[PDB]
Amino acid sequence: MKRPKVSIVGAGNTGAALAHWLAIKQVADIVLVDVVEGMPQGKALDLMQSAPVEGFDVVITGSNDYAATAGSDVVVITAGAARKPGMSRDDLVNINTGIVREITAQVARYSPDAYLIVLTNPLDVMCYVAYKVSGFPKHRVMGQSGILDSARFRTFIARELNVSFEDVHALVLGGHGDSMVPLPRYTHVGGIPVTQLLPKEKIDELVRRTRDGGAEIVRLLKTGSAFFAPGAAMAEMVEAILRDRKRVLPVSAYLEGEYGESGIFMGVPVVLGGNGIEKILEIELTDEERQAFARSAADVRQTLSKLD
Amino acid sequence: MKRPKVSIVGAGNTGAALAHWLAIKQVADIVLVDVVEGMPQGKALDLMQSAPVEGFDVVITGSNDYAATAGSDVVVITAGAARKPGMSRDDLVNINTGIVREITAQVARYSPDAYLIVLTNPLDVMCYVAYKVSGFPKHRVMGQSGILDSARFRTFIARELNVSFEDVHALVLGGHGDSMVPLPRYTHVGGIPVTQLLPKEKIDELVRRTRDGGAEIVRLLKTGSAFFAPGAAMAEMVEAILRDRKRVLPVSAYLEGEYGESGIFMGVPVVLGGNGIEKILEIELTDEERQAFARSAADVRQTLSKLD
Amino acid sequence: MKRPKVSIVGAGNTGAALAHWLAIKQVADIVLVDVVEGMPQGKALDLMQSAPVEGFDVVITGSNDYAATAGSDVVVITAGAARKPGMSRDDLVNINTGIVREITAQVARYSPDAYLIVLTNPLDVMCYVAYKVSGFPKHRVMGQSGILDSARFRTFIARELNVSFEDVHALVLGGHGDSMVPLPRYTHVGGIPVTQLLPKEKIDELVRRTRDGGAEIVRLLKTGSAFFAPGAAMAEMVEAILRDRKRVLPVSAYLEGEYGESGIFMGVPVVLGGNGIEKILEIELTDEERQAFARSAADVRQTLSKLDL
Amino acid sequence: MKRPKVSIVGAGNTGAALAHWLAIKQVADIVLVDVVEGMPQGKALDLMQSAPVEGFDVVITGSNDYAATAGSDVVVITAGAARKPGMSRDDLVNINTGIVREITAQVARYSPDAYLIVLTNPLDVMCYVAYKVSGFPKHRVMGQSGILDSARFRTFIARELNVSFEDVHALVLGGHGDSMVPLPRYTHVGGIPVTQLLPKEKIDELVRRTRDGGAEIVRLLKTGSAFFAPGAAMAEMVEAILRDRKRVLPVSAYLEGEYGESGIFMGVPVVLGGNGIEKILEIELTDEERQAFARSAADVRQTLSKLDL
Repeated sequence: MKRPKVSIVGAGNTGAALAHWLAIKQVADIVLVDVVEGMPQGKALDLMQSAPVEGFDVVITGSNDYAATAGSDVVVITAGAARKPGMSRDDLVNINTGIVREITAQVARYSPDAYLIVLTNPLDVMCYVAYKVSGFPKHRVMGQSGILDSARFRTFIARELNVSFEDVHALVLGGHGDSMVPLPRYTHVGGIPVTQLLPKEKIDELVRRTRDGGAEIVRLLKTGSAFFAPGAAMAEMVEAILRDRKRVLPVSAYLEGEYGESGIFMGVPVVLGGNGIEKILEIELTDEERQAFARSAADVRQTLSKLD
Repeated sequence: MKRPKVSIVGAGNTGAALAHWLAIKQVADIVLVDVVEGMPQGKALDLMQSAPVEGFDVVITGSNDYAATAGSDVVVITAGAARKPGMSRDDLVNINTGIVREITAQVARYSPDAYLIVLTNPLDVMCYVAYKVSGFPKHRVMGQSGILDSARFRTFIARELNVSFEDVHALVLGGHGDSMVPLPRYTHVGGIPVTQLLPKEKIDELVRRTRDGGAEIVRLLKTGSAFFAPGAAMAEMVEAILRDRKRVLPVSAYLEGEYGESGIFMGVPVVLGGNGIEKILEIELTDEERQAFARSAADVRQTLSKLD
Repeated sequence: MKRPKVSIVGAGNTGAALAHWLAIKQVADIVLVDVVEGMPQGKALDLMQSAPVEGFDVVITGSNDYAATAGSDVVVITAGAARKPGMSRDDLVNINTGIVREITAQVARYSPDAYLIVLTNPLDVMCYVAYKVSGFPKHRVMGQSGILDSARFRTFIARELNVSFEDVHALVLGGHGDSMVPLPRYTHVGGIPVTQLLPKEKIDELVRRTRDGGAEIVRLLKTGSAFFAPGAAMAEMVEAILRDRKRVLPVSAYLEGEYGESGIFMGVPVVLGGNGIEKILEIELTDEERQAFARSAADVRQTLSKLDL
Repeated sequence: MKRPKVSIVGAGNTGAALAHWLAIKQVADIVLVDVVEGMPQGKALDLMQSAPVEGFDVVITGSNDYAATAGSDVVVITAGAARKPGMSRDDLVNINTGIVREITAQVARYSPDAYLIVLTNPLDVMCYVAYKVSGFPKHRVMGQSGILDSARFRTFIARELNVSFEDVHALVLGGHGDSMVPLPRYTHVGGIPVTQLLPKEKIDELVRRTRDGGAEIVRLLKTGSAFFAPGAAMAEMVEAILRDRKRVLPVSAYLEGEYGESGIFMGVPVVLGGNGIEKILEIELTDEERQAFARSAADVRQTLSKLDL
């Protein structure tokens, strides 16, 4: 009877890629919001001008005003600073904390009932910021990070074996880089565990390339970071809510005892559907995987205690 | 540039459903062939008349003459007799041997370079008949069986857990019913082994329903067999070839030592691509599983002995 | 968020083909309903078993009970009888009248706010039956006819010129066969009026093939009627509503003054969106075209005059 | 069976948007080429990392080496300089003539059987440069311009009427801005000529906005130009060739008598298929349209007369 509404805060490469992925799925009308005058308006009109050629019926508009986001079903935060050389990890956390706080207060006011998906680095912590500033219940606040790590690892496995991208699957817990918990046991090619298809040496190498995945694209582009794959990872989450798909994906979810952790967001396997985070799946981990998850959890917990 | 050509022999519900699944993928022009005058012509013109509405550019024609199939990249055999009341195992094998022989001789004459996909039951046996009558090298001859059993098992799991159909995966070896070799270890939900999510008793029931899956659709329809999901399973195999996808799928493939068997077709994991069966994947089986495969193989081998 | 619900009454070739086209669009969960025990259950389960292979997340179920249709956003009626040996013209219509009335009373009870789409022939008359039995307002009741005639005409033109099915467009008014009002002036190939690309005699022969298009498939199949293209045309209408697309399509709509007619369904150009028939567009017609539309309307009133209203 | 191969020269926003639209169609393996080290490599690997999530089987790679384009079925040239404050039409022609010449010499060497699609401004002139430098026959060289102008016009009409983007169609002849030939008679909504649905003043306004559409996006973005829609327009042309769709589209094509002109590229309606430009359709023009097309032709011919090739 009426199409749902998605607002994307940050009309940069990742925000505009997300709008592109969502337009082709015909899942919602889209509002692109950004502080820079003219930019979201132009990307929005440009994308909508592809509609007659590409077949899709969705309206894409741009604003510099959070009021344009009123009555959104899903709001995606793609805005944030990247770490400049001569900038502490704490300086990144403090800058992005202020960015995510201000965006969340504005969007939670214009869409009190929204689902909130965060991308801003560092992701597990920026999800906590969004959670506490919005006042939304836990099922309505989440972050993209595990789907992107998973997507890169699947890509490297598929190219290494030369098999279909559709047939390679991987669950990854934790965050990006050193906070990541790859799971070879939860990594399959057409149902076949990857440990049967690649030697340990090659799996460890592909795991290292996954940990360094975002940095590898930053090195090749030289200015700016990845946008196609992060856009796609977010588009999957938006669509899993709007079409009630009950996807089983790794997402940054608020924990209240799962994996022995309370009071933090971590990258965990969830059922994602029309009521948002519908279930957190607690899977079997080795002592080593549990200890890696716990260490990543401890780092997130002590970063939170330093937030304004 | 010219679109590839696929011929479908048997324009019953299954052949037509396959034509439908192939048309929407925009993967080839499609020729439907059948002995029944008017039927392939009428179904072909109907499906093609959907093109302006559904937006695909595919030409679909019907014929009663195997000449219409000349120069096909792929030919799919869906034709065969229903096992009628009081008809023995051996009578069906004998009727369908003659049907498959006559069709294969004709399609091999008009498309000496084609890939051949068989659906006719009993499927592992009919694959052998088509292979010997065609004279085609083993990489060009294969049967659809495992993808359909895999699909039904995945459906039942997805509905049991109420999760996305996209996120449940299962490898099944062997043929339908009693010759089927389910692999719980090779069955996952979002990378999570299904043994962590469903009790043994439930998994066993879902396996029994999968063995019985074709008969179940038969009992409900009362006349005729499944067509939608057999159609979709065949469409995946046709597309895997035409688009060089290198899909990792269970398909009936000619063995010369793989899984300790020679001189028969069995349901095994393959890499399916632009050169047909490009690899047979040899996976870890338990003693029980290897024995169940050995039994399925012996049964196939004795059927082949009786007939020519 | 919850996916919308579509019920299809009639689980024959066209009902099942419609379910298939809807499933690949991922637009709704689908309930198939038929009187024949097992059939809708069997077709639904088979189609849903394609879902892990084909990538779609929708639940398809079947029932012999109209209660399974409760709370449908869209209900599509595909059931109806074809003319038999020894059966009169007026008997066929009376039999379809009964079938549509019984279905409509059951589906309007279980989904009082639904949009209702009718396929049953004779299509404009059966829409009027559905409209009166349902008590639904006029924006919520409509029939599929013109899209299928448009699609056939477009397919014949595209095959004649050897051009993309995507770049041939045709607006067709009225019903099937003799009730159809084809409009060569509103028929285009990438924006080029088809009268610049095909001479008069060819256009007349492609119009004739379109008028006879349904009977052509019937002659070839020998038992049963077309199902792929009627299925596609209905799926386009169901989607136009559920995703509020505001499609500009020929559908059977209830007229209250449009084209000088009031009190009947006729095939006309509409804006079809999430509030159903949002607008009936009144296009420029020649005197002959207007007279052809008036005679098609008159044959609708001739058919209704014999029905137990 | 092997997937076809498309190379894209220029891995800026437009080249990258093109690769995205092509990846989703699953139509070809893609190679991005650019002079800037790391950039095509990064965009390629980023796009290909979306594949497991979006369900496409296409390999996307990036190179600074033209040799990586060897054996392409289609090569798309998206590279070129934009007009900066204080450079004449002549400066732009000579700069872009130098860029397209160096690109065409390389890509024509590595793929002597390729179809060449040009984006580089000014488009009709830059197509003649690619045609002359490649030595390819006329069916194998073409430019994207009319599809983008049509798409913008169709977008403005659809949003003015609040109707489906799928049901608004427009053929546009000639090039961008003042060279554009809008055709209200070849512009329809669900088959209805747009002159029946909008007053002439509003049409005239949507035409002015179309002539200016390129500059409008540049004003809003402030750095850089449109990329999504130009990307989609080029993707439609690439797909038309690789799947032999025989689409009926406005493209820049080499004329040898058509529309009264020889020895130039102009924006004309073509059938685009597996053999590139398979036909040029000669449509009915009013005196004013014929005169505007002739003036633009004379202008293009004069610009060609001053180039060395």
